[PDB]
Amino acid sequence: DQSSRYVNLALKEEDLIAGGEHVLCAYIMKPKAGYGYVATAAHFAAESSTGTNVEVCTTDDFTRGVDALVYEVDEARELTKIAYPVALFDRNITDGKAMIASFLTLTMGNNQGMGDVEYAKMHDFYVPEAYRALFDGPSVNISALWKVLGRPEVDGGLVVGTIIKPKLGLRPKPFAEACHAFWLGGDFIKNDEPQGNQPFAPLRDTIALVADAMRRAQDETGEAKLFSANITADDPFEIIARGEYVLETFGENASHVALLVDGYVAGAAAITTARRRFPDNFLHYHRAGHGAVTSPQSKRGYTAFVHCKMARLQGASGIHTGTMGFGKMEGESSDRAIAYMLTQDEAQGPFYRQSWGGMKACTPIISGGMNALRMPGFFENLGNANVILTAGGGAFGHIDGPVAGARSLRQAWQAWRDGVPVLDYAREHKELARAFESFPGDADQIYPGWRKALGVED
Amino acid sequence: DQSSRYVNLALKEEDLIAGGEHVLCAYIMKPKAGYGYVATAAHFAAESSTGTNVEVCTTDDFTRGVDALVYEVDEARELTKIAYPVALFDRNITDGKAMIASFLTLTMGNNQGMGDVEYAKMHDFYVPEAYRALFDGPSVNISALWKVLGRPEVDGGLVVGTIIKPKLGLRPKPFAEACHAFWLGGDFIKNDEPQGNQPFAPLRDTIALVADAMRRAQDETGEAKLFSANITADDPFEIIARGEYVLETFGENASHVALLVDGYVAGAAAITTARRRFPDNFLHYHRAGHGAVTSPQSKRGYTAFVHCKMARLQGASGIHTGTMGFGKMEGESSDRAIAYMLTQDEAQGPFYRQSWGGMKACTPIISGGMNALRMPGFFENLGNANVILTAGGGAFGHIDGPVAGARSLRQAWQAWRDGVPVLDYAREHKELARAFESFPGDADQIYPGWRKALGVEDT
Ligand SMILES: O=C(COP(=O)(O)O)[C@H](O)[C@H](O)COP(=O)(O)O
Ligand SMILES: O=C(COP(=O)(O)O)[C@H](O)[C@H](O)COP(=O)(O)O
Ligand SMILES: [Mg+2]
Ligand SMILES: [Mg+2]
Repeated sequence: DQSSRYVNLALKEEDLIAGGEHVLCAYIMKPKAGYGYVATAAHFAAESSTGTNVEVCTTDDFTRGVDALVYEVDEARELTKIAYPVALFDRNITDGKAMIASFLTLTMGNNQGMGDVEYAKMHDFYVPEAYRALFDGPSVNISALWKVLGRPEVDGGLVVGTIIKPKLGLRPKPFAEACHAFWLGGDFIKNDEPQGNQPFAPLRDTIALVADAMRRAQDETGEAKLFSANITADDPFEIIARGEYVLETFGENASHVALLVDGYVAGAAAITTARRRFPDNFLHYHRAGHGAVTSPQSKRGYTAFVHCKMARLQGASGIHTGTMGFGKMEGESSDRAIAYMLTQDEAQGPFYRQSWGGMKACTPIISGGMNALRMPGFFENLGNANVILTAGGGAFGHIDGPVAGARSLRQAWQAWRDGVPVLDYAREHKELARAFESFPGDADQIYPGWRKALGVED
Repeated sequence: DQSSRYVNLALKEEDLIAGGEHVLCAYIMKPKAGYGYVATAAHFAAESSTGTNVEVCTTDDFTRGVDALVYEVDEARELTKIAYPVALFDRNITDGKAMIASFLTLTMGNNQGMGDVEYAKMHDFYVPEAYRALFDGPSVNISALWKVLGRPEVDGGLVVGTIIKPKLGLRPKPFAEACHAFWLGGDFIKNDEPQGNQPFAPLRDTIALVADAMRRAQDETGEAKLFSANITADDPFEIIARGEYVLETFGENASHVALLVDGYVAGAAAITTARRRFPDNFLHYHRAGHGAVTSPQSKRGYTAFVHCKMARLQGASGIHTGTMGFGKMEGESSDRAIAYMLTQDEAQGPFYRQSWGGMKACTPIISGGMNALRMPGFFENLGNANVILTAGGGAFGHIDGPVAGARSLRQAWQAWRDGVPVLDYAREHKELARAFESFPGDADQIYPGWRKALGVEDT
């Protein structure tokens, strides 16, 4: 059974890329107990391409041309790469452009539950030039945010943010005054994933009061501020009535708002509403239950790599990354390339080198309780400091709390940009130097015998 | 974080159910090793509700009466059951309605990655009368489809259909041509999931031709044909534009066009577009890729039960429920269980009972095929026959060609309905008689002694 039509292991991998007619894919799939690797590969190509359940030829002439082909396999590492003709893709009748829906439908649809396949995790795709340019892409990225913070649009550095504690629980005013309280030291305020229009903290009235406390905090600080308004809806016209609300209530302050969409749990149409309708605004892609299917444990679906890479194409200005709250204490691996794939114009994915031809970076939105002492070092490995940061541990960790934690963090960046070594810079700006007094065991190994040098104990 | 405050192991479940201010959720959650069960559940209860990472506040002190509780655990069986107050769920600034997206961020959220939990899968949800009442609901079902086939709205029966095969290839006349010819047996066609505008076979023509083909078949048969057209796009305005091209091209027989949206690979806003812009047509929700969560090789997400229950609330006209397709010792994501939650105004799930308060229903959309002879035994374990059968002409494997298959299997349901044992029907209806010849494998064993009484000679 199943074929020898959907396999051609002689096709050169590079000759394919260069030709530019196919989208390639790279999965780790182990067939259920008993089945052939090849037969299982071609089945899966078959269930993602053309079908024709059992038997014969049917009308024929071209079905047998636009056939997805398996061009390479490793049974031992469990490596299937499948090459999908570009004609199979589905473009709008509206404006002729690609749609992630289809890319997903084909490459990880009825594939994820099908026949002789027992787990299949897509680990990387390659898009040709005739298909890459049908894609939307980010409209904006941290440059329009640097641009609002009066920084230089090329290498502007780090935006310091927070998520207001608590998550849910704050009435409008207190909410609005806990927004005040951090704009006074940091530049960005988020809105946790769920906040919108609860009965006990309505959207209309909270967003009026935040807009306000934006103006007072701008005023006392001289410095511009940035807010992310969660406009996640099911109905795509509430999504619009939220965003149009929020942006016209911010008035003149409208450029300072970033639109939050949790595009994992509402779908590529919440996100394609945000973008397409508000292309000017920063489309913050908060994730969520990305772990249903992207966790290392789940052996089916796709990896985080693939979640972020698709995002660039959809058109997300920024997307969460870095996963801390534990996460290191044994050596880890290979989702480092998330970074250069999101921002560089030509990079090496895990199987394929991608080329985005002038298609805008989407920025790493970083998270965790990484405090200003850990940071100097993270900006070195990555190499630049061009990411939005959202904290909890570094802000709330500092002993003088909120405004100071935030101040210690913009202070750990300057030291890095300006080439001056943290320990020294500690000496001058209290906030930074009290960052070391804040997180002790983090102090004594990053910056050994800091004590003597900072002005205290030995 | 904590334990305390986020635990009230003493809150009786039915007290929680009787009042109705809380959404109840059931999960199969196992802590990573060293971690200590109730503590961890509290820490799950906090990452899905109020947060409260210590000295952070609601200053006046205490506004934790919007705090999600742990009301039950069974450490061995890994059962974490949680209570979500209702004020937490996001409503809408324009109409008042709740949203599956909110529902979905408060439960199906950031617990799906949390570092001190190895997995957690939702098994069921209770969704009360004040929250359930804010929520789309199906605005039509199998009964709008039945009313155009020319049948009664109540206890009204089986709609049979196919999937055009091959799934992709065929430039436009061939795909039209393949529709018409199936439209001489069967009722309903749907394009496969990857179909819209492939350059080789484009929506604009490919749909005009389909509509042309529709009227050829409804001349020559006297009876009505249904089409389920795939109008799935990333952009709502595209979703709508495709969608209004189809109902205007099909025009005079625009009420026979079901609307297909791929529901997993495009989320809720894709579903919500059709649901509200085309309230008037079948919203077919075809669940592609669900497998990544639901398929039981996966321990994180929701199950097929949960995926179909909330798709009801949202507004699918009919969803591809599955197939009975089993053997021996049941449970482990039942076709009956689900079916019963999607149709029945007051069903029971694996933990909770729910009272849909006058919704409407989302028709199970069964797929596989138990040809002619096996069918009425499908209809028995169910207890009705009001679904749609989409089959791979496996179900329509017939000496006479798949024209007699769709009629053979249509015949088996008329038979069941009216209720005169399949066999006495086969003398009377040929494709049924011949439906036996095609299937000696069942049509002997599954339908008793037919040789003597029916269809001819041979051994
Ligand atoms: O709840 C938080 C808090 O921690 P923090 O203080 O770092 O904001 C965040 O919303 C996500 O957990 C992290 O986002 P990501 O999806 O990028 O991991
Ligand atoms: O392409 C097919 C194979 O068809 P068949 O099963 O008839 O051979 C099916 O339509 C869907 O993949 C499953 O749909 P469902 O939600 O009903 O499982
Ligand atoms: Mg959060
Ligand atoms: Mg199908």
